[PDB]
This record gives sequence, structure tokens and C-alpha cells, in this order.
Amino acid sequence: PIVQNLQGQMVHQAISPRTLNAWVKVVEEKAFSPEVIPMFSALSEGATPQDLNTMLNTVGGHQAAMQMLKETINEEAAEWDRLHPVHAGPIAPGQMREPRGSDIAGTTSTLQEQIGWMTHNPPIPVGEIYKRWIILGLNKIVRMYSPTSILDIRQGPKEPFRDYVDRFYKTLRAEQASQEVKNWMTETLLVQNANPDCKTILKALGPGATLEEMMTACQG
Amino acid sequence: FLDGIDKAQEEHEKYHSNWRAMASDFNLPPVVAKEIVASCDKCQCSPGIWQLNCTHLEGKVILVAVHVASGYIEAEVIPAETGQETAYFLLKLAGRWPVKTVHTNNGSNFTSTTVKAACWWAGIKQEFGIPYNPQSQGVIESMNKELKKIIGQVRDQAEHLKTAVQMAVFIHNFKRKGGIGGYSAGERIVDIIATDIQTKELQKQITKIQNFRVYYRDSRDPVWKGPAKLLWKGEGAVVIQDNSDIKVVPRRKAKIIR
Amino acid sequence: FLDGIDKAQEEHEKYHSNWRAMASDFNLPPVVAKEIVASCDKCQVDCSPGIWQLNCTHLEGKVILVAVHVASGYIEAEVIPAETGQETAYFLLKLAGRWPVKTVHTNNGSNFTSTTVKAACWWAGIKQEFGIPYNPQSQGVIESMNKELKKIIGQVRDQAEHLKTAVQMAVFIHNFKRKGGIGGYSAGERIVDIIATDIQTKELQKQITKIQNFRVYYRDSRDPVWKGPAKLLWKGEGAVVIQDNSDIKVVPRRKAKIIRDYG
Amino acid sequence: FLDGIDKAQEEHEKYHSNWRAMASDFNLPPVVAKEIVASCDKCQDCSPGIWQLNCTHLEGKVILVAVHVASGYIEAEVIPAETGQETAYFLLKLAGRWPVKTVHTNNGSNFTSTTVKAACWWAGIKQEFGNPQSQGVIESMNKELKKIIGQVRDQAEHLKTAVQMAVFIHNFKRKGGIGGYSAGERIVDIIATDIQTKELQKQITKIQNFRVYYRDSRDPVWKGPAKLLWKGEGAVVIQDNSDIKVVPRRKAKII
Amino acid sequence: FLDGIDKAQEEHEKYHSNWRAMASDFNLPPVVAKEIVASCDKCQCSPGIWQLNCTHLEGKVILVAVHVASGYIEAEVIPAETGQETAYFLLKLAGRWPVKTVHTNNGSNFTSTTVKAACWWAGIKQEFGISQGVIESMNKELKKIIGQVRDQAEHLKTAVQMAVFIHNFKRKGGIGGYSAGERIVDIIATDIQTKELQKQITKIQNFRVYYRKGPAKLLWKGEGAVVIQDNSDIKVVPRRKAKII
Amino acid sequence: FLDGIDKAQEEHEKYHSNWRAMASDFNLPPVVAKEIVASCDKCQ
Ligand SMILES: [Zn+2]
Ligand SMILES: [Zn+2]
Ligand SMILES: [Zn+2]
Ligand SMILES: [Zn+2]
Ligand SMILES: [Zn+2]
Repeated sequence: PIVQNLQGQMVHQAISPRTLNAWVKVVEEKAFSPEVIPMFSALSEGATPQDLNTMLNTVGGHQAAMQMLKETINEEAAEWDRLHPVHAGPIAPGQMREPRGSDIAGTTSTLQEQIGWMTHNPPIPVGEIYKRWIILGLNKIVRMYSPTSILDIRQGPKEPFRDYVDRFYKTLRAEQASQEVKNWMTETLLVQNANPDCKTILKALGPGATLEEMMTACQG
Repeated sequence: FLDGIDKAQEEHEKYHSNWRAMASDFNLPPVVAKEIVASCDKCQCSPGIWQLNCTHLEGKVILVAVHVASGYIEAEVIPAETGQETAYFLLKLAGRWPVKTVHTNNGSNFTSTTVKAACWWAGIKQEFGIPYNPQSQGVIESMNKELKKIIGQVRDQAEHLKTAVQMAVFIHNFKRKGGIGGYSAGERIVDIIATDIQTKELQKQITKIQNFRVYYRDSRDPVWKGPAKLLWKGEGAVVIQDNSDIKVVPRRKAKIIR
Repeated sequence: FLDGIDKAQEEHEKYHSNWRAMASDFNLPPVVAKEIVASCDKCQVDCSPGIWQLNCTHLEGKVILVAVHVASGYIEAEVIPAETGQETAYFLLKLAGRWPVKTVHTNNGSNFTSTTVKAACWWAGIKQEFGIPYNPQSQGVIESMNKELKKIIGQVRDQAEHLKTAVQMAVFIHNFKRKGGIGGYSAGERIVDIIATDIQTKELQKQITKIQNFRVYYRDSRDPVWKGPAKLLWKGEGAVVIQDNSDIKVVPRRKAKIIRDYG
Repeated sequence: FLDGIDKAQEEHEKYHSNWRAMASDFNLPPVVAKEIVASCDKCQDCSPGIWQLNCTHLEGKVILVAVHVASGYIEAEVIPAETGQETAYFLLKLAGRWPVKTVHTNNGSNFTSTTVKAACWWAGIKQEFGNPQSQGVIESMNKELKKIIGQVRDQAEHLKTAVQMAVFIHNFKRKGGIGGYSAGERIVDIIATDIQTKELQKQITKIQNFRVYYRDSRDPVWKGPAKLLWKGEGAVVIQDNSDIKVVPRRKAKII
Repeated sequence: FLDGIDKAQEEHEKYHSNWRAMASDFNLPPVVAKEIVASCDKCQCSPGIWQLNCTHLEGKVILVAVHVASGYIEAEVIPAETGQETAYFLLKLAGRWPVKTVHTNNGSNFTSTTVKAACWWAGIKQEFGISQGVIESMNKELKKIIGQVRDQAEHLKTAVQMAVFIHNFKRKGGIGGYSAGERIVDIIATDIQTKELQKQITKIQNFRVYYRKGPAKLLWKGEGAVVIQDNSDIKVVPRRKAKII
Repeated sequence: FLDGIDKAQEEHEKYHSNWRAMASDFNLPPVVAKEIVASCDKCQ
């Protein structure tokens, strides 16, 4: 990808096969789970839109999610084009106009255009915008691929609180909403949806207790 | 007991099998099998366990209980999904069959307070989740689907749903012959209960035995060893255990002290 | 005696069992069982197992149908809300599904001669005998069971919230923990033992026919060739008894092959 | 056969039991029971020929296992390297030990190779890639295999011997459900009953191809042609107008 | 006969089975089966008793086991002659079939430490010194089928496996026209059902019969004959001079 | 027997000859000719 040069001019770097192999194996292995969101951002640091498209097309199967992300990319590229004013005036040598909705996706733009945009001062964060677009697409894909809600989790009378809290936080991370609502639900549903003995224990502990205190008290 | 203790010890050292398996294979009381199992450093009641399942048919809920050792079936349709009716069925089956542990699966109606009170009154331990037996998981569902197959077949010749379901379960219990053995489920369950009664008679016979410290002598050695815990006395010999070793000695080479 | 007194008094305030049951089950001296029975304010025929007797009674304004086993005294009672032949047929098919009954003794009541009852008894192949029973012993057992069930229901009605629950608790305590006056064993144990010891002739005959259906190939001590399809009688660890043209022969297991020629 | 056919017909219209029960409880030939079942409108298995193959990883090595759909019988082996030759060898061995007609398996690389395709085409084995409820049974058997090989590894020096000992104990001395028997008794009973049923149906197929004409006590004229069902004891049992009758051989002719 | 000639030819070009095999499998008369066989240019005790032996073929050692009672065959080519692989094969065949006794010679491999340890661990009785005619006939028959299928044999192991498969399944045997697999299945099933029924009795039937001596137990009464067992000895007596209580 | 069934049936579909003629002309056993005749719907 775009790699900074030691007190020199940055040049294009070939993509290591290790990153592609690791990405495809981790994608095919477990699921479209939230843990793939950080992993992807670790495997695409400072990458051109062409590199992002190449990484995207390497996946095998599950083409429905590919269609979802392509449609979202198209709509958000249209939004970016409609919000960003169209550049006007002559284009001087060594500079390029603002990338189009198709250019940020990398479907039509070539590597030379990306290099020219990167070397332009100030640099255009086209790659970062496309990466965050892909992040949003993956977030909504994970939202679709969650076969459970947050309000339907129940704890068995003899079920330990450990896996109950584990699944509660798994569903909390699988659910996307504002942070305040997440705090409210993780403060209320945890006590409100437990076994009666630990429920009364938590009520005795009072509101605002740290989760370490409740997990130590519910033991037994 | 004709040198079967050594064979059981060798079999548990090479396999570490269930105590009841050794007891049945070598015709031994369960106590010696349990002590042999406990002797194993890496190791530490099938009748009376029932499994309950719920199904939907003709827009109505039907609850079916099935035994694990024999597979005896009971079924009933409930007008409305409430815990009171399930508790009533549980107490009726407790009052009709000897039930020791009721195993079920996850369910909102199974965790009701009424069924908990009903099972606490009867003294029956209830639980839900993975079946206790590591095998025969598919037996319950195969029997349920056989019942579902036969109820649709016998529905056309009946006037009511409940009568048809009960006739189908009666046919499955009595008028359906199996494979190995080839007899009714009632016959196998009554045989199991009879063998349970016989094993309880053996248990009370062992209860007749008590501390009864016994000293032993081996191979006519001049020394007397002991004390050793008495296990069984009969056929002119006495089988005892000591230091995780079980052995049988003739009576002429042993003494019993009150 | 190893904390058995407390558990015994708990199960007696919950069950009100007989003192023989307390002595046998919890391993306690008879004096403790007798004093536990006294402390409670609520306490003070060999034939074919196919014979059962069904009767109906009016208790507390409700109709109760009770079926009793003649050979053991086992009882099963239910509370029928509305007296109809349909519910009687329901109870009959329930008891037929749960037990291999073959003969039922009933009176000349309207619901006993219902079309549903006739259809059920014809379908299940159960003999029906209306009228007064010919055995006074069965009537005496009926009366004793009736008075005992009335007493236990009166004792246990305070604990239960409904009549059906009280009846079921009464039948549970009678069948499992209560010990009868003959032998001192529970009714359920007696009936299950009778059922276990009853199914012997049919299985014996079917096993005899099956063992006679087998085919055996055997050789003599000095004969290297095999013989014909000798019928099988008995199999042993090291010897087999077979028939070969009305001749009884005992052959060692080494020189005997047992086969069922499917073709 | 002493007027037990009418009783069997009545008890089959009542209970609708299996043909084996009808034959056993009244000493009837299998042909009579089969035709009674067929005549019933209510009434209308190749189980041993169905197997499932699964591969797992342990200690960095591949272990393959084939499991019967019914009775929970298993057979496992370790493999040095995962290619088509070892899979073909295992398939050929299992075909040489047991009769298999079809197999279900996943979409692995070794399953899609040409070697296994040729091996199964040689033996006429249907290969299906992809199972109503057998998944739970096979996964429970696999977990039992894992726990027993973990427990038995203490006294073993090589993984192959440990796997063989584990499958031996599982298939011989691990009593399961109804009857308290092992997988061997179940498999042998199933295959024996299947062989018996197939030979009985082949005998019926080769017997029924003959027509009959009989004389009765009220009409010297031969009537028919009825379907041949059974012959013996100087008589023939046949069926005409969906009614089963018996006629002495001296008053009957077969074509 | 319904298009059975074509499939009979297509299976004879595949396995080259015996005439009785395809005669019984496809329901064809024996005459046409014999004609099909001729038209091919390449063609013209106790359940626990098992016999294991070693054979040499083109610089290869092969361990071959055979069930004496049913004639079932198994074989495996051992690359380097050592007792460890013999023990491995023995434990594998034990895991695949119940064996209580093995008849071998005094060979070093058969008496090897690993083999002895495995057989003692499995509880299998050992008998040295050996019946042999049947083993030799099966050996030469399998050599004949190996020669028959060697034309399509890419490797020795596959050829041996296919020969075992065609011998055990694709060829009918003797009495009843049953293959080795059918015979072993039948004998195992009969043994299982007979032992089950034997364990069923002596739990219900327990009678004492006096003849001529002692309180013998009744074993079988009928057809004017009483067979009884006492002191581990079986005696048959006429219906007279025998009282059943 | 050497492909005689096919020629026998193809000529029987045109002429419907007696089983003896098929047996003699094509050298087939009488049972094959009889069952070939039986397979013909027109003949009996
Ligand atoms: Zn152990
Ligand atoms: Zn009391
Ligand atoms: Zn039917
Ligand atoms: Zn050939
Ligand atoms: Zn014609």
C-alpha cells in the first residue's frame, strides 16, 4: 500500500500474500461476527482504494453481503458527490480534481490517480473515507446477521451468571445504537433479567455498583 | 463372584467402565463395583428417570413423558399452555409410577413456581438440559415422531383428538413389538422394576451387614493381618476389602469380631 | 437414628405413612415409628391379575371414579366434573393404555352401559361383567379401600387447594409409601410384582417355538462330514441338545453350528 | 393358517401392526402378512447402506471416521497426509467390510477429487454432498470419541493404537439405550432382518408369477385366475376378489 | 430377466463374479449365468475361532486372517516384517470383530512381545499349532482372484482390497448360496438371539426332576424324553423313571 | 444368446412368429422365446 519513505518520496508497495491469505481464511472460518470489524482495519492500514477493492473481491461465497455493501457504497458515493461541491477551473499539472463517486470506490480509477492524490498537498483522505464507508457497511451487515435481540436473553434458574453476562455483552456489541442507550441497558437489563436470588442480591447492592462487585456477589 | 472381582478390576484398569456394567457382566453386587470404580485414581441409577417433551398438533399442545431405560410412553393434550396442568400431570405420573428424577429441556412453563412446588412436595429432583445418559438422545425424538406418524394414521378412525392420541400411545406401548427381545414396553418396564426391587432387597441384605471388624490370614501364614472391612460372607468364604484391594478368603482362615 | 427422626417426621407430616414404612425405609427402631404415628393428630386374594373393579362415588359434591386391582389392592382415582359416558370411556382407555386389564366389574349404572364404554371394551378386547360381583372378598376390599381413601382425603384436604390434587396425593401415599396389612408392602410393589410374575407362559411358549425354529449342523466324534438340518432344543456353554429325526443328541459346542436359514 | 387369516385381517384393521407381528402372532407366512398390509388403505428401508464420513484434527494429524446413520456404529483411522489415495483406501476398506449403497459427506477437497469419484463409481456408490436429525447423533458420537481418546491417551504410545482401542471399547463394551446392548448387536440384527426381508420378497416375486384355478364343493367348474400366495400340506392358499381362501391341492391346478 | 442380461455383463466385466452369484443376485437362470461366465476371456466351529497366517508374494509379506466358522477373509501387506505391525493388525481386527481365540504357529512375529501384550490386554486366548485345507483353498482362491484383477491393479494394496471385497461380497458361497458376509452375519445373529433367550429362561423356569439319584434341574421335557443337567453333565432319559416336581 | 434377444424381439415386433421359430432360427432356449412371446401385447 501507500508506505512512507525514509526521508524521501513515498512509493507504491506490493501487497504481501500473507495479508490476503490471512484475510480470506479468517473471513471464511468463523462468521460475519463483530470481531472482523477491527481485524479488517488492521489489515488495511493506509491502503489505496484499489487495494481495498482487491481485498473485497477476494472473498468467496456469501455474495448477498457483497451486494449489500456494494449498494451502500453506491448510495454513499452519490451522497458524497451531492454534498461535496463540484470542482471548477483549470487543473494545474501535478494536481488532480476531487475523486468521483466511482473513483473513491476504485472501480474505474487507476493506481496512478491514487498515487497522485496521495502525493498532492494537502493529501486527500479518500482512502480513509472509503474505509469508514466499508466499516459502516460491515456494521449493518453484522446487524443483519445477528439472530437474536437484546431484550430476549433469559437466564436459567441454575444457569451461572458467567455465560449470561457473556452473551449479554455479545448481544450488546452486536447491537448498534447510541452510547447512552447502551449504558442504560447494560445498567438496567443486567439486574432486571437475572435469577431471583442474585436479583435481590443486586438490589441490596444498590444502583451504580461496578460489574465486578455484582459478579463477585452473585457467586454461589 | 467366582474370581470375578479380579476380572472386574482388570476390566476397570483397562477400560474404566461404569460400575453397573461390571455388576451386570460378572453378576456382582453394586457395592463391589462402586468400590472398584472408586479405587481408580482417574474416575469418581438409570431407572426412575423420565424425559418430557411438548409438541403442537391441530393447534393444540400435547405433552409426552418417556422413560429412558424402558421407553414407556405417556401422553396428554392440554387445553391451554399453563404450568398448572403440567404440574398436575407430573404429580399424576408420580402417583402412578415410581419417579426419582424428572429431566426436561429449557422452557418457560417448566420453570414455573407451581411445578417447582409440586416436585418439592414429592421429593423428586428436577432438572433440565443435556440428557443424563451420554447416549440414547435420539430415542426420545424417534419415539415422538413414531407417535406423530401413528396419530395421523389412526385419527380417521376416531371421533375425538384426545381419544385418538390415547389409543395411539396405547398401541405404541402395548401393541407395537420391538426388535431384540420382541415384547411390549410394559413387559420390559415391569421387568426393570422387578430387578430394581431385587437389587433393593440385596441392598437391605447388605444393610444387615455392619462394621463387624474381621481379621484374615492368607496361605496359612503364621501371622494374622487386619483389621479388614467386611463386604460379604457366604458359600463358605468371605470377601473383604482393605488398602484398596478386594479379596476372598476361606472362613477357616479368618475370624470375625463384633 | 442417624438424623432419621427428623426426616421421618417431615415425611410423616407431608405423607402420614405407616410405621412399618418408617421402620424399613429409614432404618429406625419400631418405637420411634410408633411414636411418630401417634404424634400425628390425623393418624391413630390370589387370582388372575386381569380382574379389576370400577366404581363411582359422590364425595364433597363431586363425582369420583375409582378403579381397583383385585389381586393387589392397587387403586387409581379421578375426579370427573360432569357425569358423562365420554369421561368414563376416557378413564377406561387411560387404564387400558397404562395396564393390560382384561376384565372389569361394574354395576348397572347409566354411564356403565354407554355406547362409548361398549365400543372401548370391544376395541380393547376387555371382558365386561355387569351386576353384583360373585366374590364377597372383592366387595370387602372395595369397602376397606373406600373408607381408607375417605379418611386420607379428609386428612389431606387442608394441604391441597383443589379436590383433584387431594385425590392424587391420597393415591400417591396409598400406592407407594403406605404398607398393606398382608406382608407389609406397598400396593404398587405388590401389583408390579404380580405383573412381572404373571407374564411367563406366553414368553415361555414363544421362546420354545423360536428355539425349535432354529437349524443346527453337527458332526460326530469320528465323522468329518456335516449332518442335516437338525432341530434345536437347548444351547449351553459347551454342549447343545438337538433333535434329529426323533433322536435326542448332545453335541459339543466345538462341532456344532447354529444357523437360521432365511431362504 | 387355521382360519387365522381372518383374525389377522380383523386385528390389522383394528391395530394396524407391522407385518412381522402379524406373521409371528398367528404363525402366518410372510406373503399373507404382506398382502394384508398392502390391502390396507391406511398402510403404505436401505438403512444399513447409508453412512456419514467426517474428518477431524488431533495433535496436528488428521483422523477420519465413518458412522452408520442408525445404531451409532463408528469406524475411525488416522491418516499421515490428506490426499485422495488415503481416502480411497479407507472407502475401499469400508466397502470391503460392509455393504454400502450411498454416502453423505461435506464438500471437502478430498471428497471432490477424481480418485474418490472413480473409487465410488467402481463400487456403484451414490455420493451425496451436503440429513434430517442425524447431525446430533454423529456429533455426540464424535464428542464421545474425543473424550475416550483423551482418557485413554495416558497408557498409549501411538495415536493409531489409542484410536483403535477407543473405537473397540465404544463399539463392543459401551451399552447404550434400550436393551443395554452395544452397536455390534444392533448392526448385526438390522442387517440380518434386512437380508431376511429381501430374501422373503425375492421368494414372493419368484413364486407369485403363477396363476391358479380351483374346484370348490359347490361348482365343478374351475374358477379364477386367483393370485398364488402359499403352497404346502397338500393345499394352496390364494386370494380372489381381495378375499383369501384355501383350496386342497387335489382340487386345484397351477399354470 | 428384465434387462438383467446387460447389467449382468456390465458387472461381470467389473468383478467377474461366479455364475451362481449373478444368477441369484439378478434373478437369472443358471444357464445364462454360466454362458456369461464362459464368454469372459479371463474366466472359464465357533464364532470366536480365527486363524492368522503369513504369506509371501513377490517380495511382500502379507498377514491374512480368516474366520474358521464363516470363511470371512481379511488381509494386509506388512512392509517390514516386524511383530509391531502384526500386533497392530490384531488389535484392528479385534476392534472390527469380536475374537476370542486365534490359531497361529510358533513364529516369532505371532509370539512377539507387542502381539502378546495386545492379545492379553484384549483378553483373547492363544492356541499354538494347527482345518488347514480350508485355509489353503481360500488362499489359492484369493490368489486366483488377485490374478484376475491384477490387469487393472495400479498398486498392490488396492488390488488386495478389491480382491477381499469381491471374495466376501461379490461371490456366493456353498450351503444356501450365501457369501461369507451373509454367513457370518447369520451365525452372529443366531448366537446373539440364542444366548438372549437362554438368559431369559432359568429366570422363570426352575423345576427339579428326580431320576432313577439327585436333585437335577429340568432342561427340556417332551416327545417322551427328559433332558436334564446336573453336576455339569447332561443326561437324557425316557419319560419313565423320571418325576418332575 | 450372442445378442439373439435383440434380433429376436425386433423381428417379433414385425412378424410375431411362434416361439419355436425364434428358438430354432436364433439358437435360443425355449424359455427365452416363450417369455419374449409373452412380452408381446398382441400375442398371448
Ligand atoms: Zn476408572
Ligand atoms: Zn400421620
Ligand atoms: Zn394397515
Ligand atoms: Zn469373467
Ligand atoms: Zn407377438
